[PDB]
Amino acid sequence: AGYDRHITIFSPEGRLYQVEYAFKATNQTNINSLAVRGKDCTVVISQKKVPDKLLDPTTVSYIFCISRTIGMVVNGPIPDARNAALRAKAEAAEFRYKYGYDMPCDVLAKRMANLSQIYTQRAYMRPLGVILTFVSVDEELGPSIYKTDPAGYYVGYKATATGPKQQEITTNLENHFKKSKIDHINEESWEKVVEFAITHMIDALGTEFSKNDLEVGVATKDKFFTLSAENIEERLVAIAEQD
Amino acid sequence: TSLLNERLQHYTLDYVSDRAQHMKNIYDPSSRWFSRSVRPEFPIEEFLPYKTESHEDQAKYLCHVLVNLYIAISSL
Amino acid sequence: NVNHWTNELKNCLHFDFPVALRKSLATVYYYLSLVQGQKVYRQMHVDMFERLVSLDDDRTQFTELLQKQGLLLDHQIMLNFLCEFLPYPDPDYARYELSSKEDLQLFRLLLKHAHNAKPFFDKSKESLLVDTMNFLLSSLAPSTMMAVMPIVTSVVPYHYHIHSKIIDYFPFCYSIWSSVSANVAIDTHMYDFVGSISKDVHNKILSSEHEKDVVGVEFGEFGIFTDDQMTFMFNRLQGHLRTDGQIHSYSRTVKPFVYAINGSKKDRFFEKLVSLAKAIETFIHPSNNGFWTKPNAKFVHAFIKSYHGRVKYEEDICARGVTNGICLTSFCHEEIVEIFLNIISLGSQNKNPDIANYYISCFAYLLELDPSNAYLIYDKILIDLYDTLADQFINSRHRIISSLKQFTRVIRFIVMDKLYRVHITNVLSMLVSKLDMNDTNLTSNLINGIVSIAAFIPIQDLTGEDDYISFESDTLPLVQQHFYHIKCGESSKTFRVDDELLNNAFKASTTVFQSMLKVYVEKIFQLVDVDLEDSLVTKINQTTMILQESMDDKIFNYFASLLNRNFWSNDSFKEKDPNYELVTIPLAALVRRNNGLSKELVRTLLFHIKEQIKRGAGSVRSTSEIQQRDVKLVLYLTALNDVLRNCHESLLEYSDELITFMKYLYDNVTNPPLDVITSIVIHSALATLCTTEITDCRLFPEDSKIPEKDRWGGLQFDPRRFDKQHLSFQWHVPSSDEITLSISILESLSEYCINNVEELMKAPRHDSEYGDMIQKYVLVMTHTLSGSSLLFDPDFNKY
Amino acid sequence: LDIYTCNYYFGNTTEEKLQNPNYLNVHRVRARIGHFFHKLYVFLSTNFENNTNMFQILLHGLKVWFTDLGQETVFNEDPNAFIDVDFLENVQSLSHVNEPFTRTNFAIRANSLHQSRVLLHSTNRKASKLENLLLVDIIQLATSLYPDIYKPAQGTLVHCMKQLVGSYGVVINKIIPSLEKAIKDHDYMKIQVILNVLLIKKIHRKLMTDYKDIGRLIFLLIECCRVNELEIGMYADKILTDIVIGIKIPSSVCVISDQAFLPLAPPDGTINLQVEAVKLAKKKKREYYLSLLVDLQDKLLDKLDNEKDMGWKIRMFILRFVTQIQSNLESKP
Repeated sequence: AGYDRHITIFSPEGRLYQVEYAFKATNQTNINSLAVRGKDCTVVISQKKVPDKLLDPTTVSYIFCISRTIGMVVNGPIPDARNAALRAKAEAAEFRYKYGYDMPCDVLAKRMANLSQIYTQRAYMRPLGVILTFVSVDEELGPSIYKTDPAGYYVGYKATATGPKQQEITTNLENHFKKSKIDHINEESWEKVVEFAITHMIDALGTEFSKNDLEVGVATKDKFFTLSAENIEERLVAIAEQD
Repeated sequence: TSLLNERLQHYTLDYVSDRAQHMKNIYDPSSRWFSRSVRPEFPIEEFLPYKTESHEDQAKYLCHVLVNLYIAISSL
Repeated sequence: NVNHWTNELKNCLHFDFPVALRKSLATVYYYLSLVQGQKVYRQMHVDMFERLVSLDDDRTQFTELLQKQGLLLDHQIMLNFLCEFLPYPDPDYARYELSSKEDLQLFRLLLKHAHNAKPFFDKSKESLLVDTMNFLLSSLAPSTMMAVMPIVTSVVPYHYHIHSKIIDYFPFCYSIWSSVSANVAIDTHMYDFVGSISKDVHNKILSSEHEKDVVGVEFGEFGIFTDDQMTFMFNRLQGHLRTDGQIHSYSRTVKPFVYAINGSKKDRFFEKLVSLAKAIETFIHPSNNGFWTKPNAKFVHAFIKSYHGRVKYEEDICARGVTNGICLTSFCHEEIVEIFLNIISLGSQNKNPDIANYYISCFAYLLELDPSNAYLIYDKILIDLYDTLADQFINSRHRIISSLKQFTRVIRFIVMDKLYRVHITNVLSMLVSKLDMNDTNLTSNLINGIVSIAAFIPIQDLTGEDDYISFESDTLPLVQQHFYHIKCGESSKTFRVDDELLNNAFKASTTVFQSMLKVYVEKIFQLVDVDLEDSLVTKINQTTMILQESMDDKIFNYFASLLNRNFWSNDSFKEKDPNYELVTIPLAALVRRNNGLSKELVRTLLFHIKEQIKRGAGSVRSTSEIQQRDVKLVLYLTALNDVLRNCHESLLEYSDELITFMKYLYDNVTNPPLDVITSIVIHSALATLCTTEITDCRLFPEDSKIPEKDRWGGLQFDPRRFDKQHLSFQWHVPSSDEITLSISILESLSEYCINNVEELMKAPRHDSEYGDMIQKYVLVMTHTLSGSSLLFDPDFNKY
Repeated sequence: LDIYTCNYYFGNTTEEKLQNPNYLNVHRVRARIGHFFHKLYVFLSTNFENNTNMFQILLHGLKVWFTDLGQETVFNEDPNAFIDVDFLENVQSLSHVNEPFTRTNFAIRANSLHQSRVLLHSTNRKASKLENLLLVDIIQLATSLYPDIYKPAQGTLVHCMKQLVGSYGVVINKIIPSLEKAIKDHDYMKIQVILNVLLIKKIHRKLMTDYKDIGRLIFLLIECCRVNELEIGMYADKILTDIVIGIKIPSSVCVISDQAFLPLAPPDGTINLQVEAVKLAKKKKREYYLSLLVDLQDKLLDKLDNEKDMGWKIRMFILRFVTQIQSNLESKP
């Protein structure tokens, strides 16, 4: 009867009800993220929220290392994020083996978006409640930022933001690439690009951060790594001593 | 002229020029201009923030209607 | 031309005119309807007649007054037509054949018209009755069955004479009936007859003239019916509900049974009705659906409409001195509830929601009879409801939605009985908090409850500062004790409480209104982001606007600083495409009631709109969609539209600051989907100056227009509900000052548009940010013509 | 004169209004807006023929300027900030119980009565020279070739014949001439559009009453029964077939009990000669009509007998002389 609301088929106005709902799930964690390009780096800041005093912060991560070169940050319930990360960590190991070069950021995204699409067209499987933000310093394109969503869509961003207060963060960035009229952040060392990414997020969220409320991922050529508890405090200390 | 006034007499529409006694008349069975047996508990037109048309004016119109309706029905 | 005037006449019935002229008008339309030989819009003429002879034109009955005023109509003309529908020999000429719509549809009209002019057949032509039957009867044969029967039921007048009465003809109906088995093609006429005739005898016996030449028609045990005649119709109705499902519109099929009850000799009848409920019992059960579940429902409703129907016609007559022992007693109302209570309770749980809304709607009809039994119903409905809010039905969907419908179709009545009313604050602040964001349906059925409680209750602090107060300590403890009592088998008659304690509970119960609206507003802003749509978006705005009008200034002035507060500081307009309606409109309805709130609300919408424009909103072009970086600017702009529209004369203060802001909004901001919005600002401000409308809707006026504070059930039953000092409506009437600013604007925006457009007639065909701007000025021009529409005169060109 | 009365501000037809500066001020402004809409229409059909978005916004600015006169009918029913009369009635009204309403309801009920007294005022009028100029424009638009334009214009010209007098006449005496043209100018999609017009409820209806013009029209829809190239001719057959099913005429003396008009017979002496005069004109108006059909009857049998072979829309004729050489109320066999 009224069961085009429960599976991935067409409503009478060409809508996929189940996908639109799937999107609504990506906020359910209540973490916000943003990503930026440098002259030759890429940066992803996500929030870390550890409410339970019984937790171990070190195990709480929405930032996944997918390959040597490629980083991914998810907005969405943890279970679904891992289902995606594990599948990417493996589509990219397979890619290297079959084809002989490291797997490139935008290709991994097209492949997860293609996947995210099948879910969108098959009755029996459900999409995932995640929005995967992929970063790297791809050997041909430079700093890359590619985002895929439960809809099956992917596209590449100068910078981007995702989650609950997504549009407050997004509109801050828009007003700083209208102003430098480019496609990136003209700073050499990634450190200053991380400071900038934290700055323009404090500005947009109207709250300060401590070394414990942030997760930072960084991509330079030949490496993608995450910043430790302390590697961030240093970044924060430097923001505070100029602002 | 007053050709109007003799048509009202046949249509029983020659109303008492004063509203006071007309609105008493209209509900009086033994009156010439009996119209309703029950007074509306909620007389909506009085709650309007302006003056409605004259009860006389209502009659002047209902007449041009009745007369023209008469012509209309008898011509075919 | 005929058809035109026949309409301007229709338009004239809205005021009054002499019964001596109705005598005339009716006569015109009776004979007019029956024309032959040309194109005729009959439906219209039969409708003039039917409205001229209306039997309830505001409690007045014009068929009585027209009988008394000497109206008499020819029956030969009517019967002569309805008889062309008989087999005319020589097929080459027969013009009318049933079966083929176009024909059956005329026949159904004549028949309807006749029913209308049945009472104006000469009561005095003694041999009009007998003559007419002795003719139709000889015409009856299998091939006529279909056209004769209906005729009889609508062209023969209910006469009653010394020698020949119409009930003389009954033994012949129970000759056809009782010879074929249940056949709706037949029965429907028999019930229509012996019923509209039983209704007649009853009507006539009371008050008026107990005669019509014969009070020689005795009532007794079973209406005008033999012992065996009644017995037969009972087993036939049982046949219908249990075996052959042969009935249509049941209102008609129930009459005979209702109007055969005799207040002083029921007993023998109720004995027959009870065994008919005990038969029917199983077929109503929620898990016995079949061909019958419709008939049983459409009947148990049709019967309790057509009983309450009668009662409220007799109680209108014992407001005329005349009891009559035929009348329905306090003890019939009792045994009616005894019968149909399990039956009604089973049906309301039925799997079909339509077939349930029938059984559920019967509670309201029974409660109006204020029977001694009243408690039995309030007892069920309140347990079923309190169980549901305590999630004891969580496994069963229907019980939850069902017992919320039971309770809604009965809220207005609970606000009265001085015991139950206590529960109503609790049950409300419980519904509000249980408003789900995932279950569209549960929410629609909760708003139903929430709006009904608000429609018949004043949101008011009724405490004289009495110290014991508080909701706990004083209300909750009692509510729980009543419920414990009710749950353990005991009823509310056995429930004893001090008139002191129960009035503490009631007054202390009116405190929670504040802490509960903070939770309703919260639940609204959560709903701004849901794919609930349309029907239910509206209904929710009714609940927010009704809740406002049932509010005293103490509470309202709180509600206002709570919309104001939450409208600005909110994290609630994210998701794609929001329902702004749910929050902008409830603001406008604050300004309706308190124009003073506008001076500052508007100036804050403008220094917040200029803010959003200045930081890039509506910078990025797109037809088709509203950009999500705009969503904020669009909120403030919808609010400004919805809230100017209800500003009225308070807009005179900041006149110049508006116009100059409107010109700013059109200089900047170009974007086809935003221009359909910004161009509405001009309308919502021209309409608000010169449109003549209401302004006050409060349940109770001023804060002080004291009927006292025994003022709950909104006067909905008190006869003072409509004396003029209560209904002291406010109304906005356009003053010479407003019309004058009204016009200042019209010419100032009218020029602004025509200039900026006569400018762009140095044509850039490319731009496309050109066709965007011309569309803009033509929309602003357009909405400048509307709203500002009340100042124009159709006729001006004649003069 | 006036029986509706709605607080028109400028006094209820007293021409308390004519002696009001504020009232010549107001209409002198709607005149400018009118003459400006034409200024813009000619400026667009000349500079921007290939645009739909522009012409839609203008066609709504005219649906307004022509209608929102006494009242407000577009925007009439958007949920606004008033409680709905129909909603509240459901909540409060029990049946068999006279108006058990709370104060809140009585107040909308009353507001609802004012608002209906406004809409009562018949806005129907005589075309205002400029109003005729804009109704001619609205036709060249419902006669345009873009469905994104001709479809709203047609819907917009219908809200405009509700508002003007014998405006149907203005429309036909523009259609037919510019359809006869679009046929000798060949396979035009302007023919496809003109046919779409002739199927509008309000027009297709007034067609079975236009005895003058339906002469010329049937012969045009016939020439049209050649898909020289399009959906035409399929539409011309549906239309010519729709036509056979309307029309006729009633001679027959309303078998009326003369008591259908007597009770309302005015004292007026023979100032009811008028009645026996009308009886006579509505009797040669009729006899002229009846002859126009016989003229059309014989002028077709011409194109059926004389046209060696037209093919199988040989059918319209027969399907029609039939509902005619056997109607009665006249009809000379």
